[PDB]
Amino acid sequence: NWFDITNWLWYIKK
Amino acid sequence: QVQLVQSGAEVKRPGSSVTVSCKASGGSFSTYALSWVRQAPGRGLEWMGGVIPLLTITNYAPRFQGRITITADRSTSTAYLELNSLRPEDTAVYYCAREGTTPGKPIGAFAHWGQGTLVTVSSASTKGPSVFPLAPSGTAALGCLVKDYFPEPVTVSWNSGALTSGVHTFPAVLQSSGLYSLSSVVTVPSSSLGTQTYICNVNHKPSNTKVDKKVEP
Amino acid sequence: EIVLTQSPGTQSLSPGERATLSCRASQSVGNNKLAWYQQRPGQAPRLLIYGASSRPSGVADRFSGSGSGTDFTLTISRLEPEDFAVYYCQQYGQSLSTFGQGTKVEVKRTVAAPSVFIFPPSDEQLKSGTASVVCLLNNFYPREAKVQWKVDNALQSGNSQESVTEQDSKDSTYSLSSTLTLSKADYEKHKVYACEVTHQGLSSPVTKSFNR
Ligand SMILES: [Cl-]
Repeated sequence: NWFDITNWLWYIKK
Repeated sequence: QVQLVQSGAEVKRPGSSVTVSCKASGGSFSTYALSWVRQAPGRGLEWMGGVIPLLTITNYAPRFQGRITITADRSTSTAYLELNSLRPEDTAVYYCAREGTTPGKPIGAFAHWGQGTLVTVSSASTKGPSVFPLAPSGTAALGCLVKDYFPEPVTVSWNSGALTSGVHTFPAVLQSSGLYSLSSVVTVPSSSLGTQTYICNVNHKPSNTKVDKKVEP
Repeated sequence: EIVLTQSPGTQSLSPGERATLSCRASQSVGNNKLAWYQQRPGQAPRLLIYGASSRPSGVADRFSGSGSGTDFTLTISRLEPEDFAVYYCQQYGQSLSTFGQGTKVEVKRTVAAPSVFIFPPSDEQLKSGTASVVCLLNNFYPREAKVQWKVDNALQSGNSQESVTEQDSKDSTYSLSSTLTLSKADYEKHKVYACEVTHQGLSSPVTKSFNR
């Protein structure tokens, strides 16, 4: 789901 | 905090391409998803597609795949929609929308919206309206017919804004000519017709048509 | 493609009443990624609920979302005047996001028959070669109404257009305007111009007419 990509980005940039 | 500001209304000829921009201020442009959503006149919302700028990952609705391009410029925090091969069915308000954040973790759903951009697909040329009285025949109705203008919008007041009670200004209709027409009416006491003046103030900015039409029996 | 069905498409309710709005999905929505939006005339939509039940700060706690899978509900616990608006659901549980068609929450009031008015063309317009005849149906409820134009008793088709106002913020009625347009030469071929109106508030149709 493309709509979950930014959540993943947020998690990995923390 | 986050504000999205879109480019202004545009008239486009059939078969042309339109580019609409959305400049964001606040938050983080590159790591949040930006989508485009349109709404045809009197109709519902339609998701078109989106982009995640950092990743240059686009996602288009199948209905628009092959006809749309969404791009993002991190240097100006601006996203762009291109829609090609325009047809009358593409006349719509186009909104950009950015996903929200928790009180920032992204939420997917669209918390932040641009003001919208009206794209009118038409072969018509700018034209100011003719303004005609709808003369009154306890209560009387009277009005003005604002006929044959392009493009939207027109605004109408009565008595320079002093008369609002009982006023109805109708949505425009799109005529076979491709020009718009609208009417504005008011109901008033029959006894006031002898003594009170009723003036409809019509403003069509694109043609600089500013008419104050006195409507009398 | 997931199809979201919002039925009914209109709900007529009173201020202070509870509202429950349904969104049914054709397939299960991934991770309950279901949002609700409000939209008023002339404005962008506004997010009320995300993730089926989460509410942004700023949004009134009289709005709540529930449901999962294919069956979602927006509840408005007590309708305030500002809550009469259009509500859209949206799923974003797969890459192709889709919206429902919207449900308009409108103010229920007593039935009101239209007051009907007919306006011949102005002398100003006639000088220019065209004749527009206008029929106004004023301050009626509910929204459903029909106008038919008759010219020397012949039912007209294809030479009129109409539009309807938003529900009035003070009296909760609607109004409708219809315009019939002919060339001056065709207008001058006929005598009786009539608009015939049908509405719930009328036991039989109302005709307003003039003779050219
Ligand atoms: Cl709210």
